[PDB]
Amino acid sequence: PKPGCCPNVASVPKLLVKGGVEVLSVVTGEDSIT
Amino acid sequence: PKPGCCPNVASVPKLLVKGGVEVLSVVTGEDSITQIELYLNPRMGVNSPDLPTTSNWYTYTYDLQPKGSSPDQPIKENLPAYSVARVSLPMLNEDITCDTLQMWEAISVKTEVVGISSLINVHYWDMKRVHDYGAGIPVSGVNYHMFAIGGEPLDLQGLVLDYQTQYPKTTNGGPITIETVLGRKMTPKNQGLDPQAKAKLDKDGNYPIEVWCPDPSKNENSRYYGSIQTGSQTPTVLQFSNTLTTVLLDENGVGPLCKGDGLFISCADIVGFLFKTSGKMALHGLPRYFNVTLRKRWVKNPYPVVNLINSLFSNLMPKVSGQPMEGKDNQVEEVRIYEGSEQLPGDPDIVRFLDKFGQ
Amino acid sequence: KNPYPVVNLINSLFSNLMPKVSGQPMEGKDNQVEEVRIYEGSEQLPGDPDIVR
Amino acid sequence: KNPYPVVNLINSLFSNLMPKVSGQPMEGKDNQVEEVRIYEGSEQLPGDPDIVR
Repeated sequence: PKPGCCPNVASVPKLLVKGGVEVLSVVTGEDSIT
Repeated sequence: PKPGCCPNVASVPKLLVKGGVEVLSVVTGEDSITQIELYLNPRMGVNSPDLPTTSNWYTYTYDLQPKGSSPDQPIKENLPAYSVARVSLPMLNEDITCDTLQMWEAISVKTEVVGISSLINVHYWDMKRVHDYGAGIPVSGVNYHMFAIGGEPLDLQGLVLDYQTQYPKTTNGGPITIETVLGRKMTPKNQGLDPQAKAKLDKDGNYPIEVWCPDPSKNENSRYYGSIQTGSQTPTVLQFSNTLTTVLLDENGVGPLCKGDGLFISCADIVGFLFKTSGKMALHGLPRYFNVTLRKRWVKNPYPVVNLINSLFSNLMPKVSGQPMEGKDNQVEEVRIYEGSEQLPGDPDIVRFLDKFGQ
Repeated sequence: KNPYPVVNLINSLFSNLMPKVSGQPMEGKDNQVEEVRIYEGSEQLPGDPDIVR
Repeated sequence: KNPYPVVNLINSLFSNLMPKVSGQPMEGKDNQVEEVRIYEGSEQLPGDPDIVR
């Protein structure tokens, strides 16, 4: 977990579900992107 | 005087109101216990004791015999059926600051069959004897029991013993089967179970026993206890008592919440054949007692009340047919959900299942 | 960042560790799994457990 | 922000909470309600009670 001994990457919005139609039922946070 | 001289008497929760149906209009405190009890007559093809042409065989069936010529056509009152009730529950005070409200919750249903000592009625002018100059053989054979309490009506996986049967068409209130709940011809898939045949139960004597069992898949809000003991001349057994209490509480302490303040009681107690002396046979149900002990407890409402009422006004909420975007064989391919943020994955097309790498 | 864990990945290749079966279809179009729910955390008690979204 | 007040909206929907009755016409062209006043507060005594504001 040492920052000076391990490289860092950019910040990208996290995938949470990828699938069919029946995954719109997922309870998300206050600020999501669908 | 002081409690040291007067003898101490142990406390019991006192009885406030006792009486018929119109007790339930009373307003209680925050914490109270209602102990509503009820029975129901078993609908057995012969629904009511008032038709004079068919009233002698109430809570029986007719000559329930095999036809012998393919296919069969059973009569509306030849095949047995369930029975369902609904006691009405009062309004009770809600809240709006915490979006919480009260609902009735059953905790321990008590039950007993009230017609059980009528089974030893051996003397009867049609019971088939065991031998010459004998007594008739008493009522036995096919035994079946299923009672169900719950806030929603209990639902069912419809599976018939053979798809070749032709139950009568329900122009009037008639026997609703898997033929008339979908409209197609009864395919031979329905001898095994089938997921697209899931009817609900909302009529008396119109959803037969011989076409389905209660579904164990969708009934999470209604518990049910069932049994079977079948065979031609097998002895039935039944124990009835006044000191059994079946606790209804789930793994997480919740109960069977009354959904729309309904307390659907659903039962069927078909037990035994009585042998007619000509050789005919007939199924005979017995009426079931209940004792539900509803208790008030708090809950948070599932739905927002604001967006819910907007669905009724057609100028405000439109609904079109269009092309199918839901269900089976629809035209929506991929749905993503992006929440939060993290480090960059290896590709934006991560496959999650383990096995599909060789395909 | 590495998308796939290397340890679960190598179990997928052998027929001993990841047994494949010509079984009844539980993944696909005609499959028979009816209601798969997943729980997480804790919250207040909802009104009816068959929440129609 | 919800523009429609829900308490002003939900009463208009039920037949029992808001009864609609097929009476005689009290609004429109043939209104039989003839004159309606309204009083708010109390000022000093006006010139004649036949005055109209």
